[PDB]
Amino acid sequence: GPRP
Amino acid sequence: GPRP
Amino acid sequence: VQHIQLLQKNVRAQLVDMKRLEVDIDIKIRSCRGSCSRALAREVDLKDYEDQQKQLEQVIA
Amino acid sequence: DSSIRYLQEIYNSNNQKIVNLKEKVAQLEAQCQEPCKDTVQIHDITGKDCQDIANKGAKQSGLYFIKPLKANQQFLVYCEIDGSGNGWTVFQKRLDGSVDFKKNWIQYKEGFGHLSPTGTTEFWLGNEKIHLISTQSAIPYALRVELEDWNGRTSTADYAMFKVGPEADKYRLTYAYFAGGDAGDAFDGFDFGDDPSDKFFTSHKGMQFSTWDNDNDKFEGNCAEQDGSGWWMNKCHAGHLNGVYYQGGTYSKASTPNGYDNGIIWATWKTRWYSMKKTTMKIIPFNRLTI
Amino acid sequence: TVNSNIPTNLRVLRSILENLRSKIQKLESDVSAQMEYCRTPCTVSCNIPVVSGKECEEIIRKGGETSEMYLIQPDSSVKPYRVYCDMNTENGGWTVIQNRQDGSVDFGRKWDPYKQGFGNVATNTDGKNYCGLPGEYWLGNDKISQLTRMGPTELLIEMEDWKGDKVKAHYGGFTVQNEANKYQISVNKYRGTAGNALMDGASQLMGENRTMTIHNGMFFSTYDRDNDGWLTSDPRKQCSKEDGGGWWYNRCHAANPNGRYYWGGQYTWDMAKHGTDDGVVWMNWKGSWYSMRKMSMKIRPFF
Ligand SMILES: *[C@@H]1O[C@H](CO[C@@H]2O[C@@H](C)[C@@H](O)[C@@H](O)[C@@H]2O)[C@@H](O[C@@H]2O[C@H](CO)[C@@H](O)[C@H](O)[C@H]2NC(C)=O)[C@H](O)[C@H]1NC(C)=O
Ligand SMILES: [Ca+2]
Ligand SMILES: [Ca+2]
Repeated sequence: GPRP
Repeated sequence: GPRP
Repeated sequence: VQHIQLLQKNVRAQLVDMKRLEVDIDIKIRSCRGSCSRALAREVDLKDYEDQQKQLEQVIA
Repeated sequence: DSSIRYLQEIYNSNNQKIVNLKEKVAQLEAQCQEPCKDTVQIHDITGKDCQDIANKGAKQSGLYFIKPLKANQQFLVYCEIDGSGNGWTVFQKRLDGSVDFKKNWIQYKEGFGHLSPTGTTEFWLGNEKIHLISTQSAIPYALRVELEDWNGRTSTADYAMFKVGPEADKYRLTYAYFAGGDAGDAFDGFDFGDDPSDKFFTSHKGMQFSTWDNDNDKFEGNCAEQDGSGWWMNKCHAGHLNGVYYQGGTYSKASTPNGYDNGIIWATWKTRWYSMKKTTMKIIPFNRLTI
Repeated sequence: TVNSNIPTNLRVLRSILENLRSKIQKLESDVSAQMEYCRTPCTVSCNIPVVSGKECEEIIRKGGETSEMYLIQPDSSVKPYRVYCDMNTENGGWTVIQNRQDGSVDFGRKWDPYKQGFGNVATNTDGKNYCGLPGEYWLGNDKISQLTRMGPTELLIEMEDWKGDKVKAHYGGFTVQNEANKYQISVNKYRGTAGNALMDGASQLMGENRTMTIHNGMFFSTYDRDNDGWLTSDPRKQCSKEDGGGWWYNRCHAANPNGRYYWGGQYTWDMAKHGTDDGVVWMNWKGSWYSMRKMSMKIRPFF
């Protein structure tokens, strides 16, 4: 998923 | 076969 | 005496590892179905891992 | 009073058993990388036809790629090598009636069915492919028609200078003479008895290919549509190798939807109402049946 | 102390600890069984159809109207290879480049297997001499490029959940570059119901988080070859690792069709090997934590  |  | 607080930390590390291993082995078996003669027919038990983890939540609190 | 720490001993026994289990799981992963082993394999040897491949050093019968002179790209065929150096190019095969042979012009042009290394599948190679193989320079091709009934008997039919014309000529079946065989010359026609014109109107010598969507026979209606096949129809046929597969062999007029024989027939060997169990059409350069 | 009560926490501790040992023994027996089944491999007998062409599209125009394995030769320079063809779905002529339905093939492989092609193209239909049913396979990054640079090519991504619902992801233009350009993907002209995960990203993300999940214009990445848009120094912090396997990753995905196959559908972070949302994921339809039962990718000329 998204990697902030 | 043949036709009449 | 003592040396119990480390053990409840130890079994917490195993239950999160074994549940992860249960799925990992399940995914790595069904992958030999298109490689080997036959795949080992098995059913996943996630409820038993989850209920035992909830059982230790009463222990810590 | 150490009832505990004993639980740590089993915990250390568990962790050690989990560590080595992951190593065994990693070993299992390596063996589960291969795909399923396919028995069907294409041989590396290629050439003009199956005979040219047989001359190169091929021994066993199986699936091969061939590329004729005037062909755009290579295509797969089934080659029959008998060990004597003979390489037959099979373009038609019938065994069980698994493949439907009621196909259109494009399907009979390009080809339908399946090709097996063992030679146990039904197929039609395609009129365009047969034409390109047969019309190769100089040396003509010899057609061999192998027939097998339901009793176990086998009969062969040989034709010299076998040629299939281009698409512009509607793939015309042409040959010089009937070479021989116990199956008989059905492409010359057969005297059925219904009319004195039967022998003339059942001949396949110099006849164009016909499907249900492309009519090219010498009949007012459609011979290929009534019989449900793709064949070099006249008015209509004496030999019908692309016909409907009837189980058992003997079929009556009641089984036919139209009222005219449409099974795999060869009038010179069997009766009009008898379908063959096995049918094979294969071609070879005509210099191979020499010396 | 008078009432130093509970060794119940120790009795419960022992009950769970002994329960794990039985499960370790259970998993030991399951792995050891498959080690014996893998001495002999699975066998298929896929007899090649007579009709050929440059792709599953040229076959249906030549007369191949049944959904099965076909032998194609895109160019005279390249060796002919086997591919599954969809002749029934939307006029037919679809060249299957990816297929997921069961869990019979591992999709966490190196750069080489993704370059050449892995898995099973097609499996036998019972009582038939031909292979009519498709299997799980990746066609190969080398085979797909060509199959997109021969002309205008459209992409169809079909997926199914674990209760029967079907959605589609269709793209008008689809091109993948060669190995020299690290197999860079290009998608345009979206149409469907599944959600635009390749061009737009995940729907439940705002700002930069959605932007870093865009697949359009990203390079191919396997667990031995780092090519994702994730700048880091730690070797473990890669998109191909901790996720499925080889895919056009960014930071990291909005869609992961080459992911780990989870049974049932619902999976969580503790079930995942590294904690991240690996598996057959399409966020624009079900989210990050749901694995799809079926997932297929197919290509066709756009004339
Ligand atoms: C991008 O996401 C990050 C991380 O948030 C995580 O992912 C979200 C989609 C959601 O699932 C959260 O529950 C996860 O925690 C956001 O980071 C924020 O950072 C601020 C300041 O450090 C902090 O208050 C919070 O931890 C985070 N979440 C907020 C504010 O909701 C970040 O905001 C997202 N980016 C954008 C542009 O919205
Ligand atoms: Ca006519
Ligand atoms: Ca990177």
